[PDB]
Amino acid sequence: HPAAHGVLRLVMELSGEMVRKCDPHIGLLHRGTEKLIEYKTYLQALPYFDRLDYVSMMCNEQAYSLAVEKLLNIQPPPRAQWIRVLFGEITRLLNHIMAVTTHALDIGAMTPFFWMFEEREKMFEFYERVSGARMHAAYIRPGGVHQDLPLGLLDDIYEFSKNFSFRIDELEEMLTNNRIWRNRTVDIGVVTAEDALNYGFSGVMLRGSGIQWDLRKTQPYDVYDQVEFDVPIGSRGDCYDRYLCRVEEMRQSLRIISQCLNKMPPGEIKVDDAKVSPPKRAEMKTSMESLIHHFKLYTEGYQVPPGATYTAIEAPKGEFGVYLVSDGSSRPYRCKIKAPGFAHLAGLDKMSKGHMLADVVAIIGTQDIVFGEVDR
Amino acid sequence: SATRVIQLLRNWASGRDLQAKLQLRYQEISKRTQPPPKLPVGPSHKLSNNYYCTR
Amino acid sequence: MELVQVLRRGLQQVSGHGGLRGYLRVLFRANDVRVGTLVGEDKYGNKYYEDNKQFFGRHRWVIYTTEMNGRDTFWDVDGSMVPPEWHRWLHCMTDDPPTTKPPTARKYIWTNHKFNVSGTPQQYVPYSTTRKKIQEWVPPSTPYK
Amino acid sequence: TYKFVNMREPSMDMKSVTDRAAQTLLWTELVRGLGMTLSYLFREPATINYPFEKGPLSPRFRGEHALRRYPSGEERCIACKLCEAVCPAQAITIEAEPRADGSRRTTRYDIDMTKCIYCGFCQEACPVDAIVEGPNFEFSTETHEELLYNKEKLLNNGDKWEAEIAANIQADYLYR
Amino acid sequence: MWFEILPGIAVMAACLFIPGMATAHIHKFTNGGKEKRVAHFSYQWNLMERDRCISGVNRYHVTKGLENID
Amino acid sequence: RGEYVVAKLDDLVNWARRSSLWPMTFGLACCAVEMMHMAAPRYDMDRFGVVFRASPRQSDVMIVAGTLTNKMAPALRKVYDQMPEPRYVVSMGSCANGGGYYHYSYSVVRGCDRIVPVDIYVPGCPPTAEALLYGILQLQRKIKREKRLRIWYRR
Amino acid sequence: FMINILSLIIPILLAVAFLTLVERKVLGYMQLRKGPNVVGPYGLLQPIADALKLVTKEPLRPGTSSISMFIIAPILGLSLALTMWVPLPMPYPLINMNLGVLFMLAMSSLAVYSILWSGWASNSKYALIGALRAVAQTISYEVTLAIILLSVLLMNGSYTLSTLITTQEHIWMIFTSWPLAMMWFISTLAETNRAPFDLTEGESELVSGFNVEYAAGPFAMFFMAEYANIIMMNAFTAILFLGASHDPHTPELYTINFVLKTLALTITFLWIRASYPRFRYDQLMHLLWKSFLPLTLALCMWHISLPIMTASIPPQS
Amino acid sequence: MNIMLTLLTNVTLASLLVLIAFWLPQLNAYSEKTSPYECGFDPMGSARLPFSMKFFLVAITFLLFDLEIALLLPLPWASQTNNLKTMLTMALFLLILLAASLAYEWTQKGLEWAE
Ligand code: SF4
Ligand code: SF4
Ligand code: SF4
Repeated sequence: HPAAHGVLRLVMELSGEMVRKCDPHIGLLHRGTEKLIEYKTYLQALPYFDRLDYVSMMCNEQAYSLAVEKLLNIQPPPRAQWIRVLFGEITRLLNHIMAVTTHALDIGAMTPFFWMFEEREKMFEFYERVSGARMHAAYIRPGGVHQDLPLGLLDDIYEFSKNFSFRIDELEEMLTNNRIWRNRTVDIGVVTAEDALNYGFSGVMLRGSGIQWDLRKTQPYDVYDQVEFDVPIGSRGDCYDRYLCRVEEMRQSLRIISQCLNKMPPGEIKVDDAKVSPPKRAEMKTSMESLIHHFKLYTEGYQVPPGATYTAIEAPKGEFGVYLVSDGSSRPYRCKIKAPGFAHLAGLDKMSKGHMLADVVAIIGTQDIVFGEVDR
Repeated sequence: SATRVIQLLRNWASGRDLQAKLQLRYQEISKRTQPPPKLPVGPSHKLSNNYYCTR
Repeated sequence: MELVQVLRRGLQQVSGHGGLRGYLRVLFRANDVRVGTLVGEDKYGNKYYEDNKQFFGRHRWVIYTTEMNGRDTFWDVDGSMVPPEWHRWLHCMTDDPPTTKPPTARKYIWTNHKFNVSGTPQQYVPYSTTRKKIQEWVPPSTPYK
Repeated sequence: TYKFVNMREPSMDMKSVTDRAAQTLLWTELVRGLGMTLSYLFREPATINYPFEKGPLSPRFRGEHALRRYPSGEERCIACKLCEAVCPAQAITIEAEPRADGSRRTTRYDIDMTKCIYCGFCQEACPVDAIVEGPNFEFSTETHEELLYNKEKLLNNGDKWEAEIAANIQADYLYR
Repeated sequence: MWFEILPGIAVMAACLFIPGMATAHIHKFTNGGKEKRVAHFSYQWNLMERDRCISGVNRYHVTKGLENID
Repeated sequence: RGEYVVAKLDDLVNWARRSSLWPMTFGLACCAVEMMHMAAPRYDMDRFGVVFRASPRQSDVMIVAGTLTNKMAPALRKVYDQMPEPRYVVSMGSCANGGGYYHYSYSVVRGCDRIVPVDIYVPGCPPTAEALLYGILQLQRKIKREKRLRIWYRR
Repeated sequence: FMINILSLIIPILLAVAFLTLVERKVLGYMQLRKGPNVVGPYGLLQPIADALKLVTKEPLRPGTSSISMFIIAPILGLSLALTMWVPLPMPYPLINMNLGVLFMLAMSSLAVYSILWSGWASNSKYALIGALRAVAQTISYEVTLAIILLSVLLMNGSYTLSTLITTQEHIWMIFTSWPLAMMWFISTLAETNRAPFDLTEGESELVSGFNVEYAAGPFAMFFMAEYANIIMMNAFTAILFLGASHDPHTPELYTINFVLKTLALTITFLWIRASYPRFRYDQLMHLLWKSFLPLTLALCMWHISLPIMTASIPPQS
Repeated sequence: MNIMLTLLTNVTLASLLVLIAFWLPQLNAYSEKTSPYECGFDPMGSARLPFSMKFFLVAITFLLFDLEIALLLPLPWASQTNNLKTMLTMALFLLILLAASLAYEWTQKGLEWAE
């Protein structure tokens, strides 16, 4: 189905078109990601997280990177953290662009989809400029980013961020004031306060329900403490509130870009500890310690001390986290991925009750279910 | 980069000054012929007093 | 006044594109009538144009050649006739044509850039690049001893 | 700090209520989306003319692998197998042999793209910049056996794609 | 470049042209210049039979004026 | 000459075929979202003359984009067999080409070709929107290079 | 005589074909895309390319389908759309018809029956549901469409389509029944099954609605049928409200004016298709029975006493 | 018989289109292609089970209302009579009667989807 948002088997036991049961058979995409995680080293494990959810490229390994070096008792350089949060906010824009437009795609009108995918492609343009590829950067690594941004990249970021605020207003003009959008959306799918966090929901799902919680503010990570921004808090917990919070989060994301752009500090790009981060190419071809470390780092990987951690960041959907469990060797032992969609799709049965077959099409888009992440 | 008359039409149908800045990109971007960089050294690049046991 | 200005721009368009024959050639093959400065012309006949005044991503463009290595391509085309020196300029990986500064010429680089040979008999085939590992004991040539 | 998103009780004033009634009876906010959509129609489309026109790229782009060689002609690879040890999908298979002279490079260097991930890890793992992620995204084909290259074509790919990467690593050697 | 839209309309508008004047031209041709006479009531229909009968060639669309009578 | 006539009708058939082929709205993993990236106004799927239709009774070319799994396998073969002839299949990304990053995984079939015939293997992981848009072009060239009614004449 | 029939039928098919191009192209320009332009100049050859490829595509006959029922419906859909083009008051109508609108209304209701039958004839969920959403869609618009139709022509004098040109004459009819045209235009949107009211198709909700088992030629007759339906009923709303002047000595002067009136109005049908989300057929019968019906009575009462109000009873002849 | 000629031509022209779209464009069916569509998987097995309405109440009211509009179709001719006084009252009386029936159903629930 095009409204399936990818692949899943959603069996409805419905009379007329009132859905009585909506059992979401999941796993049609299943890759044993955590199992292949077990056999690869931490450096080889980085691209795995980049492919959990197809909406947030480096928001994921940001959680994975935070899992490793914080367990390693190592911190990234201050400049690197600013790059991470800047691109994490750009990544936050990446999901929200089709978290709302593809929502509108299944809802009906297709033009909003093509309005902002142009601007979404520009964020891909800087993505490919500063990283190796368009989507799967493998950029954010434990101990810091892979390499420095190209010269002139920030100026392009400034122009795009300058032009972007004039585009959420384009979507919001199209949809928010529209009665046709509103009627299909307002009061269609509601969660109360208690069942919201009882069902394990996170991010927009709680924020739309008025729950006063956001990971960036409550449990700041990286350099997010110094940045200043607002978190939109819903009042009804319905689809209209969540879409409105998603729109406002995009505007607040742009403000974070402005502060990040004007507060980029000088310094390096990765932790100076060469045992956790590869040394520079010039030193690797000249100095012994750089070469021997580069050889062993790119053949064994940094030895992570034994232990367990549950670092979780504010993913654009929810509280995407990883329960990294290290046995002390150069490869991880267990790594279970916390998927905000997993809880959101679990609650899909609770959301759809008395609504019709077109409304459940609205709900499975308001949680922004992605099936590489909801399924792992 | 179009006629003035339609620019009024687009500016009035959308009710906003789109001509100040547009979705498409133009020569305001940075040229892709950057001079060679001079990437900095790290804090631990000190030539002395850099024993690993202290960091 | 601006209305007839764009009308003469079209009248300039047909005139500048080699009269009627060239305009109908590019309209039906190049799918576009825009006119740009002749930035360069490689050895394969591929005609290249540059228009810095247009919006980004439509500044540098290519009119493909009608012949390449006996693979007549006047009508059909693909994104692989571009030679390596110019392929970076087309994708604006750089703001320099190879004409301004040619790449460092060395012995081993190809003299004739090729395209996807898939489907054609020149297509690649996987094969073992290693020698035999366990050679068998050769039977004796002599008859029964 | 937080910003409340959705509550604004509408004024029940005669002027304000007839605004909502006029908005309801006479579709006004409804035609607002209709009207702006007209304004966006007159915008010239942002479509490139493929393959006559190709999208913007950057020097640090990951494409098809291409084994390069020294200016003298000797291929850079020295069979350290670091690319094989790092390759997150084990797309590299390496065998080595000291043949006669200063040219023991590979018995076998097979890169398996349909297994490969295009992470580029092999490129910066190489101590001699032998294996690189080329700038050519355009290497599609019709047969599955095509999508894997042998060691020879990696050399041919590095031979055929030589000017682009030589300039690309020239511009990017300080960044990495 | 919405002026590329107009070629779609140009043929389409011309495509909508054909059944318009043709339905007038064939009516003009089959009725000899004068337009197709319509008969929504008995009086009009009873007329066409009288015009068909009086003409003497069994055509309603050929009319004899004052020269017919003497 | 009969061969001249059959060639002319041959030219009519493939030109309509390659101009008006309709990719399936089918998407599985990372490749699918980049597939709709080029459908965005930057690269304009539709300007090449194609439109997205949903059901098998609707489309021309299957566009397999994403990881193929054991559980996904029965439906993909069912939906592919459900497409009326002529029908073509292109294989997005390393994962669908064969195995991919999860080639060794227990829950991934090593190759969409192991399940469905494939015309073109478009590489990249994810393939850039440029690369696969050529893959459609290569299929247009491949559709051009046929002799369906011509081989019938000499059959 | 038959030469007039072919000149009435054949141009519509080409006009319908070129509607697919503009459908895919003005939408794209209205969507930052460039639309089909690779096939011939500016894509004008694409409608041809669609036609042969669809015809040469394999027809499909699902195993659980009723064969005779599967074939009669596509015939009914295309034939009614084509025969819908005979009675319009285009300067010289093919058939003068005392009950012009009743002929218009009767088979417009029969048109949905082809839409209706194909759903179950294909024998699956995704078409049975789409067929039943066609029931509710025509539950809504039909109960009111006759009321708007009666109201607008009650000032005309009779049901004859030809008298519309005489009735309008000096000024546009919309100037006298603008809230009726508000009623009429988007209710035609609700019968043509276009974007805001295309629940019978339902792209996102149920794959394709009453089209899922249809392939190749049956669609080609179905695609042309609903494209012919929108243009014809738009030409109906063109004369109903925007009728131009007609000089008997120069009938071609009416054609050029009428064609643009039904063409610019058509651009609207493509205009709403881009900008508006989808009505759920719940609110579709809800809206057309909650606000639409009570309102359309009021102007119907307004439009009957008002000819008696000002002694402006139109003549029947 | 002019309407018959165009009706005959119209249904004929439709029949040629289905005729050459069923024989000319090849034929190859191997069962699973011929099978019904269930978004990729195999249906539960039916398409014939009662698909009970949830709006059955409004369906019958449509019959009453679509019937009663046929009572006021003669309105354009009913205006041109010598007795527009009783014509005005009677024709008005019908519209209030439909209005009352719609109002009656509206108040006692009705139009809203029965659950
Ligand atoms: S990008 Fe390089 S290292 Fe990574 S899988 Fe591909 S070939 Fe191996
Ligand atoms: S390509 Fe580089 S990393 Fe790989 S074996 Fe050769 S020298 Fe070592
Ligand atoms: S090939 Fe890469 S982008 Fe495509 S589905 Fe597999 S992991 Fe995702």
